[PDB]
Amino acid sequence: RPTFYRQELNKTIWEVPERYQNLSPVGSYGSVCAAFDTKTGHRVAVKKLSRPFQSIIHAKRTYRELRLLKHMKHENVIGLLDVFTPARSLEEFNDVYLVTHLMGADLNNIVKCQKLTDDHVQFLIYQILRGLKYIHSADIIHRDLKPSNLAVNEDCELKILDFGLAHTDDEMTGYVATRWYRAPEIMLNWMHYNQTVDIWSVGCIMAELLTGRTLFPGTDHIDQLKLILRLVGTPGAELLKKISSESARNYIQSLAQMPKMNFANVFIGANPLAVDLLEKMLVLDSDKRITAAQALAHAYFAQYHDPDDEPVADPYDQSFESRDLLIDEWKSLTYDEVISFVPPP
Ligand SMILES: CCCC(=O)Nc1nnn(CC)n1
Ligand SMILES: [Cl-]
Ligand SMILES: [Cl-]
Ligand SMILES: [Cl-]
Ligand SMILES: [Cl-]
Ligand SMILES: [Cl-]
Ligand SMILES: [Cl-]
Ligand SMILES: [Mg+2]
Repeated sequence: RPTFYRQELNKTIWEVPERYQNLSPVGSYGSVCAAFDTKTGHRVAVKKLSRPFQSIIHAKRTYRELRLLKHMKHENVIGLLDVFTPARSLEEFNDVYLVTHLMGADLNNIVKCQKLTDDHVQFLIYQILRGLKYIHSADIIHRDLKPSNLAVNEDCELKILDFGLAHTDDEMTGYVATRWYRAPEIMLNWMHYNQTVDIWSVGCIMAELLTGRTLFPGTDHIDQLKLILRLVGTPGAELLKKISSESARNYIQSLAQMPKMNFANVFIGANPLAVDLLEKMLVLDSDKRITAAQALAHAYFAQYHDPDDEPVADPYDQSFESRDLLIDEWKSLTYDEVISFVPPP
């Protein structure tokens, strides 16, 4: 066990191992400090979880987040550098700290402040799909892909972060970026969703890098649905059968029918191979969207695709999600995962 030291920063007590130095508050879910990790030489983000065990729902969310971060080992996905508690026993266990690489710019800063060549768009979208092939191979769904959740450095290298741990109703209301990248079947709860919702988000992101503009900036759920159906067309009877709510099906049939638009006249001047890929991502029926593994072999990525360097993930057991436990049982499972952590090479 390392030696810990205590300090009060911005009305918060931080008790951390000696290896972490020069702590400086950055953000505030949890509270975050930047620090220098003397063991590895990296600048890191240290997150102290807020009330991780106050309720059954919060205790299970803490466990879910720690299990997810411990599993992710891929160049294009955020991973876990360390996790610790100052507790010496389960009986005194109360606080959890997570340590990751400190991130700087996100894709928003690049998308709004940079002139992207088509070569930049190829490389950035390739890396998102390479990380998604890995995530999806473990039967994990990200659920919240958007420019603010994508870290990018000066060399145009990209990491996916901030997995959806199950956002609220006020958060998705009105003219807000938290909803502009969501697939229509999850935005309006049309059906049980799956990993195909992430490919819809990649299409919205790719379109925005090509044009510099948000693809579907709706002022509310219904305005956003109208923008989507104007581009991709209103649904046929085949997809209508797959929507469970009769009211939702009735609402769809209240709208005048519209054909899918010509994407070369929407994305004027774009690489014809980029136009072709967008048509294969932005498909209303989620059964028919291209998958991440299939998209990596598309000719748009010919310069970067390497089928011997696009790895899949170890199996991930999520049976805990259907389990009913008490607060102290979720807390004990979390404690076991903290003490069993083994750092990366
Ligand atoms: C913080 C540690 C995250 C991690 O393990 N990243 C990583 N990148 N590629 N691999 C295996 C090839 N593993
Ligand atoms: Cl230490
Ligand atoms: Cl990482
Ligand atoms: Cl503690
Ligand atoms: Cl965003
Ligand atoms: Cl009509
Ligand atoms: Cl597992
Ligand atoms: Mg985020």
